[PDB]
Amino acid sequence: HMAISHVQLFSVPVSDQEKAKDFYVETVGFDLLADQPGVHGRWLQVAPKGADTSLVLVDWFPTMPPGSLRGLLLRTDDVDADCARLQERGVAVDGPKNTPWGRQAMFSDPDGNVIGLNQPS
Amino acid sequence: HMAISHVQLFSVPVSDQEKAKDFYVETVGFDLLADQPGVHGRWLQVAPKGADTSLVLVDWFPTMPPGSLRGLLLRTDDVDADCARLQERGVAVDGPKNTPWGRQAMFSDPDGNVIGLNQPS
Repeated sequence: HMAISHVQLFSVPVSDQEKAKDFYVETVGFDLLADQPGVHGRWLQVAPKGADTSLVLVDWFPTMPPGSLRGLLLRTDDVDADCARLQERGVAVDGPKNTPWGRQAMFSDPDGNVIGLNQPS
Repeated sequence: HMAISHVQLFSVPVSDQEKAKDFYVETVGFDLLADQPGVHGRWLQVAPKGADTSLVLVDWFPTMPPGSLRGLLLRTDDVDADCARLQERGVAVDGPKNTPWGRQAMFSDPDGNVIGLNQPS
């Protein structure tokens, strides 16, 4: 067996990092973990409070154009209340809709990366 | 206050999903969580055993070409031993080397998605 425990972090491709920061922190409600110089650009790291795996809002990977990410699903304890909050904050939400694997909704960040919410049954 | 607890999963763009399955499960040592029909194709989901955030090995997002992912970092409790294991298993590993964010190494999957390992100080 390998000694890998979990995904530490993964990257979300953005253009304007200030607008992305404000979106993930203020609109989606993540904590800001880091905002500091990095090797390839400004290192801007956000995550839900208490979560093991965080997100880095990057602009330096040519193979990941801004807004190109799909298939990111966030677990929530209250999808209905979260979608109403997002709507109040000016976010267009698709759903929620019931599925076989939980009640789910979708929305986009400022660059067009698509984020899902899932509350399991 | 948003009710989001954590990232449930995120997506890694691959071409040959059977080859990707074998790489992530056999070579990298992830657990196979699910392998079943999904809404958009074969749903193939893997994770480090016991981890909250999992990976889906997808082929259905045009904006995520196979092998395009970068900036994915796995936390490990023994980066040196994991690098030696990957080398034994026929994988090229760059590192491990000490860094300011921890002792890190990099390797790629069959499509060229770039995966990091990090053992924090």
